[PDB]
Amino acid sequence: PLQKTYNYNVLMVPKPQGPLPNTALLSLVLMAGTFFFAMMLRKFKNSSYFPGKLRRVIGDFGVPISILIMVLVDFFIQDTYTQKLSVPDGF
Amino acid sequence: HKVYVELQELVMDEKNQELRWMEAARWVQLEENLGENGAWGRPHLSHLTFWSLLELRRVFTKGTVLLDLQETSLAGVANQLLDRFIFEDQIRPQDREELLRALLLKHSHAGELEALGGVKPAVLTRSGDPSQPLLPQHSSLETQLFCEHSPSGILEKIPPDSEATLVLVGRADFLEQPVLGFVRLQEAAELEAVELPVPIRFLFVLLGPEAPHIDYTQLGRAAATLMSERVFRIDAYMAQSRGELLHSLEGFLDCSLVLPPTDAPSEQALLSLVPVQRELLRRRYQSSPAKPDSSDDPLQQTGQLFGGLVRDIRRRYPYYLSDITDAFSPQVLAAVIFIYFAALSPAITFGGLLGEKTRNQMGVSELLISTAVQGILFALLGAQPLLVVGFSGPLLVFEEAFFSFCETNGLEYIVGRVWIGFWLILLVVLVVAFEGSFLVRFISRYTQEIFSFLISLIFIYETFSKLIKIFQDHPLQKTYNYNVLMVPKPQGPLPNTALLSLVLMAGTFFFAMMLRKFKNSSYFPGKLRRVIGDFGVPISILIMVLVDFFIQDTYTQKLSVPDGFKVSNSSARGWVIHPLGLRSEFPIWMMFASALPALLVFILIFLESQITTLIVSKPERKMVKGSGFHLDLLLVVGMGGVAALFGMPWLSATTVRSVTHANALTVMGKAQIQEVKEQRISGLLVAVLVGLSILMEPILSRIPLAVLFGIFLYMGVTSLSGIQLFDRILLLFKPPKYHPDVPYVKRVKTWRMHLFTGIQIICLAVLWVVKSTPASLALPFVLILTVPLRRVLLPLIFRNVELQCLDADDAKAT
Amino acid sequence: HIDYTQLGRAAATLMSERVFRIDAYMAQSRGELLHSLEGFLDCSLVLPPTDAPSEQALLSLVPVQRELLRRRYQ
Repeated sequence: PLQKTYNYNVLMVPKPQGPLPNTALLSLVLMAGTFFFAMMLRKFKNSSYFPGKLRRVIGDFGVPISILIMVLVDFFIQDTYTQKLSVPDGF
Repeated sequence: HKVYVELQELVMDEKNQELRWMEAARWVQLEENLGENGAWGRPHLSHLTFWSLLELRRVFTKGTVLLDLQETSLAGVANQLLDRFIFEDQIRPQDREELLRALLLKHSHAGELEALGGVKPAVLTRSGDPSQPLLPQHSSLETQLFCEHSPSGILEKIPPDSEATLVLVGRADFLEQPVLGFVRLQEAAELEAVELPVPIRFLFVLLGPEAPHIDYTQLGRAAATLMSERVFRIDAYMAQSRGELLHSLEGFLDCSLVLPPTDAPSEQALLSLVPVQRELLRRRYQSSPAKPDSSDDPLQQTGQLFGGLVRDIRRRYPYYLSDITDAFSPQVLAAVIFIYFAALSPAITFGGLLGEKTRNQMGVSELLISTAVQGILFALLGAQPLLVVGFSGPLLVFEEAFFSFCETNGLEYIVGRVWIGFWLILLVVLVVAFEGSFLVRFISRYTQEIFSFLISLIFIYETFSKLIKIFQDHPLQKTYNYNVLMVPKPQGPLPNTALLSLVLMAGTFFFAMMLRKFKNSSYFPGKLRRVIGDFGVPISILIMVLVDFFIQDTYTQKLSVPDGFKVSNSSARGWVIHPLGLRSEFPIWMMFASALPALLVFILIFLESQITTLIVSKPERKMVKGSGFHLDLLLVVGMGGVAALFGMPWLSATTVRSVTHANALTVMGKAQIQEVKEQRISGLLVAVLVGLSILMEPILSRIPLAVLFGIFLYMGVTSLSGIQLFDRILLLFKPPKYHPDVPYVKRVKTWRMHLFTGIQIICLAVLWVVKSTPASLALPFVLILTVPLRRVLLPLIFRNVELQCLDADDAKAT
Repeated sequence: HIDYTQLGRAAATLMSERVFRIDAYMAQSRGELLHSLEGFLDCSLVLPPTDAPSEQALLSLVPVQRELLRRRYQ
């Protein structure tokens, strides 16, 4: 939640205990940014702005480009926490 | 001279199966028709149809004509006309007993019909019973467009001494061919078929069986439009036989104009059809004894002293009652609410910045009072009341430079500004006296586009720089301190301020786009849809203010205004500044040299105001009332000088605020600029609101500063539409296969438009770099130097037709 | 009541239409051609001589023309 003060001697190895300062808003901004980028690339695919070959090539890769750009944006931020993907170790 | 024509048909009622006479339209110089409601549409020109004209001629060539018959009532004329139709063998004698009933029924008007319930077309049979037509029917053209009080206006337009004409149309399946009767009475007579007290002289009867390409409603409409013409009516006043009517028919048809359906209709190519229609009128009035009734620059050099001021006053000031009255729409209220914040925010920003910059010599309250007064006076006595006056950037730069210079040399600051204002007043009086505003003629579209585009770019850049500063002040870290005192200001970084601000801005901007697009959609009833679409920005502002009000624990910067109408620094300043000396006496040589900064301030103000008036008042944006140059310049500069006397700052016309105001007071057609509401109430209300803003502390203290960022982004996106250099930059990316159909694309090759756009972009880049250079005060001069570049150097590279098609001063005409 | 220049102008204005020339490509007998000419003449508007202001009279027709051209393409 959005509170006035947080505790900062919290152990986060298994999972975030207690509220965190900037997680909820970074999550909301990242989701909205990914959606907005997806919609603009979907609309650019059908536009008439570049040569047809390069335009269609860029428009067909809209979702992977937005995902890679967005994830890199999250990778550049160091101190802020964001929930990640986790898979089992082995078969 | 002007007559009334009525048309009645034989229809059936929804109450009970029957037959009766109902009128369908009325004609006094125009056509008026009613729908199922019983309400009459607004009068309009009557448009005929092809089969109507063909069959009117065909039946009129073989029509019985009875002239000056001695009767008193409809029954007798009916008997005589049916005897005439028997006489010329137009109908069989075994038909008369039904026909007599057909033309003897109650002729009732619209007021009973609501009790009746409504009517629909029905057909006579041989038996005597109504029946539905067998051949299919199509919807009439005039009732959906025109229909989807009035009789008092009808009787006022009708002169008290007049006579009327009637046409009675009906369909009967037991006939062979359509028949027509045309009777003119001996003397005027009042008849009980017309409830209006006017008498009748002429009368038509159009009967017939059902046939393809025949619509009896259109046939009656054709008969009425035949009756409405002046010369044909005059001929009927003097007609003595049938061949005379034939010659008048031929004369009417000869001066008729037929237009076919086309592929893509337009108004611009259609406006060239005015003179030939006039010539048809002339050719019609070629034959007649009677005759038809109907057969400025804002900047200009005049040979009189003070000519421009009188010209602008006489052109604009007669429009004061209309300027007062046109403000009663709700769009005016929405525009007021919008421009209030749009003008309040930069006022507060510049006031705080100047107060912290000049050691509180000038602050927020003085700026608020100045904007309020110079808005009120300019809206009350101005020639163009669509301009929005306010503080700018170059004025702040000049204040900075002057404060630095007076700090260095050791003289006072607020006293010299009084002499600067005096010199400003003298200079503006001298220029307005010699009407020196015609030089605005030399500023072409080039400079307007460059200036407006640059202004919008600087706006967006400053907004984004402010945001990046806000993010820099409260970074994203892993831990913060929480024994920080935030009473004067948040000390140290804060957890959730920067990201909540970014989310809120994006939400407001995003909401603005959805409401702007919903205004143009087709999702709700038109009235409520347009009402909701016109108030999009205030609705979004209220929504976001409530959203911030619900969140309790997170901190967001709020709006704060001074406590009262007090001076910024009451230690060294007063309400009135003595020109001779405030604390120490004023030198003589600076008194005499103070003209130099006054000249630069005058150049800035004049250039800004004239370029703003050029951009706002282009011919494409449907501005009906005239706009004045000398009057606005005189008012603005003189009031700025007198305010500089009081120690208060001078102001100038603002570009983005004025264009946003003009765009807010625009009612657009389905897009097409339908019209633009010009009035003086909006500016007065915004100025009064910005002035009284200091008394609304409890309400304003809960509005976060980040809400206005969404409005700033919306303003920056909206102001970028009309730019033509922006369109050519968009065309810099598309391949030459997708360029639009404007003339400057078709007449010249593509790689020439690209060269033009590149030259203009180079000009933009040099202007911006010079703006970044510490020699920023030389930005306006360089700008006007683009005018000689277009006048001398460009004709050395391009050709004259290329220069006319690309750099066109008007958009529609090239 | 015959001008050969105007008769040719009427023929040319006939020939300048899209759907009629499509019907001319698909024509195989005189009856369809007459029916298509009937359909073309069914969707025109004639303006009588009126003493109204000419620009206002000409601009009042525009949405009528829009509806007529929407009706023809059906």
